Amino acid sequence: NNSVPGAPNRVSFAKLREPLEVPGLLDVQTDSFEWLIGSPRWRESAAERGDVNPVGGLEEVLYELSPIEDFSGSMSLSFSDPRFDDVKAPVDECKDKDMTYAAPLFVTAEFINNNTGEIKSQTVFMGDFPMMTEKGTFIINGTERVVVSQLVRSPGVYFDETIDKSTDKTLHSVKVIPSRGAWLEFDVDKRDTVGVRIDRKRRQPVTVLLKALGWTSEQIVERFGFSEIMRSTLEKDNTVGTDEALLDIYRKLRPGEPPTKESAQTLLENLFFKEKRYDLARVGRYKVNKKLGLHVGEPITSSTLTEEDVVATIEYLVRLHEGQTTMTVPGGVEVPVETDDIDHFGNRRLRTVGELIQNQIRVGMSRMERVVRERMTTQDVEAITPQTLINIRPVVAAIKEFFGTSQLSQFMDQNNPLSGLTHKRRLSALGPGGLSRERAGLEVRDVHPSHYGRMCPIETPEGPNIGLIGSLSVYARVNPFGFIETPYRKVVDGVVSDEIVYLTADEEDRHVVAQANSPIDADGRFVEPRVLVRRKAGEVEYVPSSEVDYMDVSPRQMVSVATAMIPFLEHDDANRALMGANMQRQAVPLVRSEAPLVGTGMELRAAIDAGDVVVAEESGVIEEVSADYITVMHDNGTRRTYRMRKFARSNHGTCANQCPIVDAGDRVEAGQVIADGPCTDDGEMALGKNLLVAIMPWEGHNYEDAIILSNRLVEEDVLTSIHIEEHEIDARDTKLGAEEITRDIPNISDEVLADLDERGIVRIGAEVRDGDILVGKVTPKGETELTPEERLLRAIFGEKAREVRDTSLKVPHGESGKVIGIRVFSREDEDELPAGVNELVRVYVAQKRKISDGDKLAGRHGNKGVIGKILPVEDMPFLADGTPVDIILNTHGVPRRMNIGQILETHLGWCAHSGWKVDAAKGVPDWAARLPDELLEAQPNAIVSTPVFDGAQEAELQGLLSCTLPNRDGDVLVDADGKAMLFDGRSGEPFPYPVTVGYMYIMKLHHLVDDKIHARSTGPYSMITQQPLGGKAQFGGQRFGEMECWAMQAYGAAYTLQELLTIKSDDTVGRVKVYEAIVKGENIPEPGIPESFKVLLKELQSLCLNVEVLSSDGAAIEL
Amino acid sequence: EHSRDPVSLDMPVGSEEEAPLGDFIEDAEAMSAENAVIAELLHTDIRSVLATLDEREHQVIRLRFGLDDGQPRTLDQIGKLFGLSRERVRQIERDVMSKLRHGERADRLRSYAS
Amino acid sequence: VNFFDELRIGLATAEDIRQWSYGEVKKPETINYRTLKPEKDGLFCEKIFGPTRDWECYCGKYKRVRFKGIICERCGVEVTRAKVRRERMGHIELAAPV
Amino acid sequence: VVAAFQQSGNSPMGMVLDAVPVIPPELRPMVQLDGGRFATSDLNDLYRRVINRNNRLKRLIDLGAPEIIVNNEKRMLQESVDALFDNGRRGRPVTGPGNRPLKSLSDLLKGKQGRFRQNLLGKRVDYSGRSVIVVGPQLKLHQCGLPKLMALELFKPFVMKRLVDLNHAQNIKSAKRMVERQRPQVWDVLEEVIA
Amino acid sequence: PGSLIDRAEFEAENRRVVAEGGEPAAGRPVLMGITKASLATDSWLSAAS
Ligand SMILES: [Zn+2]
Repeated sequence: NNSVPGAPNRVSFAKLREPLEVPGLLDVQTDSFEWLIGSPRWRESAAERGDVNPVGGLEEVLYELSPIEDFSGSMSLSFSDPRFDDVKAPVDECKDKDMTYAAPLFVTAEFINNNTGEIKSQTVFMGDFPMMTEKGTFIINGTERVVVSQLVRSPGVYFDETIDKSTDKTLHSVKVIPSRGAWLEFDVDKRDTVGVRIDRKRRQPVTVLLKALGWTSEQIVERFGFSEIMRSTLEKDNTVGTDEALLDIYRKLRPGEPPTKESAQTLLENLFFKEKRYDLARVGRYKVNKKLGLHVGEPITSSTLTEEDVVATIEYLVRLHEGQTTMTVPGGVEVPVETDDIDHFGNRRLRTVGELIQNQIRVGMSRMERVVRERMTTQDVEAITPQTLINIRPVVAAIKEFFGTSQLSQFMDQNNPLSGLTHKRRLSALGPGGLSRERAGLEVRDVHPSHYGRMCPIETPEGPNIGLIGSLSVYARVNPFGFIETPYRKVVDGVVSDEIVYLTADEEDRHVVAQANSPIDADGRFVEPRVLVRRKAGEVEYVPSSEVDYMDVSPRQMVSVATAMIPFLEHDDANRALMGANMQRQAVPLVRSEAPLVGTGMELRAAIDAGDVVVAEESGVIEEVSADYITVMHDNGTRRTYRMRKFARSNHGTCANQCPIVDAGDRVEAGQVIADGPCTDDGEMALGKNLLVAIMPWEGHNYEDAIILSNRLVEEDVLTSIHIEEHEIDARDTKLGAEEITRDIPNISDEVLADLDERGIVRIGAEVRDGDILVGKVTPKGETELTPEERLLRAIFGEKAREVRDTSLKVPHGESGKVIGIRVFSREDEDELPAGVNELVRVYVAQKRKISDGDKLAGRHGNKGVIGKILPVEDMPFLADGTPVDIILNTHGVPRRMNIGQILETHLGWCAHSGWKVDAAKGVPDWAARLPDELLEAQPNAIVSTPVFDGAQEAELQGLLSCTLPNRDGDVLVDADGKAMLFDGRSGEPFPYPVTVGYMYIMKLHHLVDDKIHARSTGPYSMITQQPLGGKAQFGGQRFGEMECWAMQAYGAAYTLQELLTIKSDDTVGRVKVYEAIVKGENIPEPGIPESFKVLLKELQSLCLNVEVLSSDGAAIEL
Repeated sequence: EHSRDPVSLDMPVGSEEEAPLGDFIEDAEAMSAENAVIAELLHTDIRSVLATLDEREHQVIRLRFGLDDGQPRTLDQIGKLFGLSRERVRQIERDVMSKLRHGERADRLRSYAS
Repeated sequence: VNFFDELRIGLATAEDIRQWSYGEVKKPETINYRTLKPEKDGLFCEKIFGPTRDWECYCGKYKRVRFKGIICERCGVEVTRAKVRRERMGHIELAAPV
Repeated sequence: VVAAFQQSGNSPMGMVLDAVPVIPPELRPMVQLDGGRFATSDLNDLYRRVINRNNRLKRLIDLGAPEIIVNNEKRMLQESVDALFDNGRRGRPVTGPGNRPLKSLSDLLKGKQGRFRQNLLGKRVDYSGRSVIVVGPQLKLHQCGLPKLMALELFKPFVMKRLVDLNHAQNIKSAKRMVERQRPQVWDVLEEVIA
Repeated sequence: PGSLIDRAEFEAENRRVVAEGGEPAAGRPVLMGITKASLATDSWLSAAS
C-alpha cells in the first residue's frame, strides 16, 4: 500500500487498516501563508470547505482599515484588491547571494474628495514581501528562517469560579478578554456587590452601569426578577439617574474632568462600541455568540461588543449563581451553563504564521495610516494625489523588525530532515503576546484530556521549557478560526462508516468517541457489546456498542511525527519516550546512511515531506544522470534538470549532500524520489546505522551508562561524520584609511605564508591547522612611537616601521581540515555589502570527524551514553562463528529506567537480519494466526516494521526467534530465548552463561567532545569588571559560584578560596605578578584586594553614602 | 555615520538577560602575558646583552639611542657631549652592529624581532 | 596591608562629596568627535579624573615616561598609569539644594 | 527614627544634597564597537541631564527672571537628580529607546543584575576548563585522566618555563611560540611538570 | 520593651545594671525562624545581598 511509487518494500506487523492516509506533514505551515497572501489554491480549498465568504489575509487587513478619512469629512481614501508580482530571484540565488527571498506587492488606492466628488486611483508600491519557499520557510538575508505557531487564549468570555475560605460559598467570577480594548470583570463577592471592573477600577455595582446604558429600572426588576441577590443589589445602589450614573462612571474612569452627559456618552461609545478603539477578532465574536447562543443565524459582520452582549453576560452570571443548568434568551437557542476551562483546546486558539504576519502588517499599516491622515489634514487639497500621500517606510520597517527580532522567527535547525520538519511543526506557547516563564504557573505545563489527537503529549523539551512547547499530532489540522481539528469516522447505527469528519474540542466533548484498537468485524459490526470509550473530560468507561457515536482513525493519532517513529513505543515509559523523541532530533548525518532494520511506517513519509529529498514533479524517463545534476525527459517532450546541492553547510554546522539513486534509461513515475538528502537511504529517513549489540557488563568500561565500541566502527567509517565550519572577515573603511587584503603581511616568515595565494587568501584544498593564517589583511595605523629596542631592531634589519598593523583572520582554536570553498564579495563588482564595507570574504573549512571517546551515542528508546572505550576488534566478544560484537550495553540500566522496548527491538532486529522461515508444512502455528500471510517468510537482512501502538506482540517475537534461518556455516547462533553463547576476547574462554545479542539501531548525537573541551590558563579580560573573559576563540574561564564556595569553606580550605577569587580572578596587578612569578623561579606573591570590592566601594560612595573601612582605633583607611 | 543613536552597553544581549552587552567588551591594554612577560623578559635580556657592549659604547647607546636618559642624542648632540664628530661615530656604530648580529647576541634578539 | 578591623557606612555631607572628588564637572560634553579624546571639564576630562594613556599627557609636553607625580602646568593633568582613571572621582555643584 | 538620629552625633542635613558625585569614567565606559558605532552606559545620559539642568539654573539666576520659571527649572533639576539616583522609585521611568528603562545608578546594586547579587553568584576564574566525563576503571582512587590538549593549555606557564630550562628554547617568546605550535618536544616536559 | 535581644548580651547587660542596684529586666526565651534569625544576626554588607 506504498502511496509513493518507488518506496522500498518493508512488510509490517499491521493488524489494522488505516482509512485515512497521513496528510501533508507541512500542510499547517503552508496553508496559513497561502490564506494570508491569497492564491487560487486557497480560494478553491475554502470553497470546497463550504465557507460562504472566502476572504484573504492581506485584503482583510487592508479592507477593515479602509476607508480612512479626516474628521472634517472633506477627505477620504481607500485601497483594496492586493495582488503580488513575480519573485526577484530563485531561492538558490537568494541564499547564495545573501539576498532576501521576496516579491513586491501592489495595492490600488482610490482617492476621493467629498466636496468636489473626484476620483484618483492608481497602483501603489508597498515594498517587498518575504514570500515563503515550497518547504514552508522564509529565506531572510540568506539564512533559513522558520516561524513557529503560537498558542494563545482565544478572545471571549470565561466564567471563572473560586470558593471562599471562610464563607465556604461559591463565588462566580466572569471575565471578558477582547483582542484589544477594555477588560470587564463581573465578579460576585461575599458582600454581594456585583460590580464591573473596567480597566481595574472600583467594583461599582453592575446595576449602575446597566442603567447608565439606558436600561430602565423596571426592566432590571422584570428581567432579573428570577435573581434574588441581583434584585437586592438593584435595591441597594444609592446613586440614581442616568445623568448621575454617567457622571459617576466618568469620575471613576477619569476623575477631575468636566462631567457632562455628552462627554460621558462619547467616552462610553469610544471605549466599547468604537471599532478602532475596541475590537474583537472574528474568532472572538464567533466564540461569544456560541457561548451565549445569540446572533447565530447570520454571518458575523459587526465585531464589537454590544449592550445585548453585556446584559446576556450578567444574566448568565446570575443564572450560574442560582445554579441553573441552562439559560435561554430571546432570539437564542438553549445552551448549557457551566464554568469554562482555560487550558481546554476549545479555548486556546492557534495563531499560525498567517495570523502573526497579519498582526504585524496591521500594526505597520496603522502606524502608516496615522502619518497619512496627519499629512493629508495639512497638505493642499487641490493638487493632492494618493501617490504623494501613502508612506511605505513604516510598513516595511515593521515587517523587517518582526522577521528579524521577533521571538517567533527562529533559525531553522538543520541537523537532519527530521529536526527541520519538527521545528516547522512546533507549537510554541511563549514569546510576544503570550506567557512568560516566570509569570506562568505550573498548572499550564501539564497535560489535559483535550490534547488527545491535537498536541502530542510525549514530545517536549527536557529543559525548563517543558509543557510550553509541543507539536501537532500526525493527523491534526488547523481550522480557519485557529482551533486544532482531528479526524474521526462516525458510526451511524453501530456500523463504522468509511467517510470521516473533523471535530474540534467542543464538538468532541459534546459527542462520544470510540477507541481504534476496539475490535471490529469485517462487516463493521462491533464484536464486543461494550467498548472502551472517551467522554467529556478525562472520563473513560465501557458503553454499549450502539450509543458510541465516533471512532478514531488509527492508534497513532495521539503521537507527533518524531514520536511516531520509535518502534515498540507502547512498551517504553513516558519520560524515556520523551527523551528518545527529543534525541531523535539531534542525530548527525553520517557519510553513508543506512535504513533501519526495524522501524515504523512513518520513516518514508517523514523523509518525503521533510523536503530534503528531490522528488520528480512529473513522470518521465531519465536521459543522463550525474553526481552534480540529473536531466529527466517528461512524457510531453519537455526536459527538466534538477540541480542537487552537494556538501552545502547546514544551519548548525552539519553537511547536506544529495546523491542520486537512479540509473540512466529508467522510467520514473511521478512523485518518486530521485535523490536522497542527508539522513536518507532510498527515500526513507535513516538517522543512524545498525550495530550488533550485546547486553552485558564488561569489565566496568560500560559502567553507569557508558558505552564500549568495537574499533571496526572507527576503521570502517561506520560512524564517520562530516562537519563544515565557516569563517569570514571584512575590509571596512576607517577614518584613518581603508583596510585592504594583501598577500604581504608585516614581519612574518615566508614559510607561514606559503599557502596564501596572490590575492591573499588560502588556496582551496590546503590543509589548515590551529592558529594558521586564513586570509591576510593590513589595517591602517596612526602614530605610535616605537619602543626603544623595537625601533632599534627596525633600524638594524632595514625593516621599516610598517605602521600598518596585522589583523589577518586566523583559524580559531580547535579547528582543522581542508578549505573546500571560498566566497568573496567586492564592492567594486556592484555587490550589496553593509554600509562602510568594501571587501567581504568567507572561507569554509570542512572537517571529517570519526567517533572517538566522549562522543554521544543513543538509540531510539531514550538511552544515552558516551564512548567509554574503543576496544580493538580482537578484544570484543565474538559469536560462536567469529563475528565480533560492535557494541556492548550495560544491563543494570535497562530495567531500572523501565524502557524494556529496547530489548524487544533488539530481538526483532536480530530476527530481521538473520531472516526467518515459519514452519507451515503442518499448518500455520497458533502464535502465527494473526501474522500477515506475506510475513511468514523473510530473507536474510530483510526490512521489517512495527507501527506504533499496533505491531508485533510478544508472542510474535517468541515465535519468530525460534524459526530464524541458519548461517552459511549451517549453525544457529541465538537460542529460542534470544541469548547466545559468546567467547571472551581477552581470556579466550566462553562466558559461563548465555548473553543477549541482536542488531539495535544506534544514532550519533551532536554533543560531540570536540566542541565541549575547554581550557584557559591566561587570556583576555573584561573591561568594566576586569574578570576573565573572551570569545570561545580564546576560551573563557569557568564559573566559581557560591555553592562552589560553600564546598570550599566546609573543607576548612581557606588559601584556595582566597586565591580562586583574588589572585586569578580580579586582582589587576596580582594577576600580572603571579604570572611573572610562575614564569620565573620565585614564589607566588600574596594576593591583594579584589577589584570587585574596590568597584563596590567606589560605587557605594557615589550614592552619597560615606563608606570607609577602619581599624580598631577608628582611623579611616586608604584603599 | 556621525548621525546614529549609540547602543547603551546596559541593554540585555541574547534576550534572556543572562548578561548585558557591556559585559562582553574586551580591553585594549597590556594583557597578562602579551606585554608583561615579554616586556620584563626583554628588559632582563637587555640588561644581559646591551650590557655586553663596551662601556664607551654602552654610553653611546644610552645617549644617542636612549637607554638610560632617553632622548636619542643625534650624532651632533652626542658629539657635543663627547666632543666627537658626526662621521667617526658612524664607524663605531656599524662595528657594534656587526658585533651584535653574530653569535649568541643575535640568537637572543631574534625572538624579540618577530 | 590587609588589616580591616571594621567597615562602617555613613551619610555623606556636602564637604565629604567635595573631599573625595579631585575636580568639579562644569560642562556636559563627553568626547570630541574629531579627535576621539576627552574634552575640557567634561564628563571624561583628564584634568578631573586622569590620563587616558599611561605615562602620557593631554598636550604631550610631558609625554616621556620619566615624569611621575608632576602635573603638567600647560594643561594641568597628572602623569600616572591609566588605572587611576578608574579610581579618581569628581563632583557636581548643585545650583539649588536637592 | 529620632533617637537613631540623636545617638549619631552627626546632623540630619545629609539628606539634602548640594553636590552630587560622579563615578569614575571606567565604571561607565564609552567604547567604539566594530563598524565604528559608539556605545555608552545610561549613566552618561543621566549625568548629562543633571549637568544641563544645573547649568540652565545658573544661567537663569545670572540673567534673572520671574520666580515662576526659576521655580519650574528648580523642580526640573530636583526631578533629574531623583531620576539619576533611581529610576522608577518614584514616577514614570525615563526611556530613550523602545520605552526601555535606563539602568539608574542605584540599579547597579539592587535587582538581579545588581552588584550584591552578582557577587553572591561568584566570579569567573583562570586556569580552569571543562569536558565530558567517561568512566575509567583502570585508575586508582586518587587519580584522574586529563586530555593532553587540555593539560598543555592549562599548565602553559609551568610547561613553557620547564621547556626553557631544559634548553629546548632560548627564551620565553620562543617557548610560547613552540607551545602554541605544539612541537613534539613539549609532551615530555608536560609529562614531567605534572608529576 | 518587646525587642528581641540575644541571651548573652542581655544577660551581661542585666548583670552590669543589677550590680549597681538597677532593677532586673523580665524576659522569656523565644524562638524565631531562620530568615528572621539570619537578618537579626548579620552584617549590613551581608544583609543587603
Ligand atoms: Zn600637558
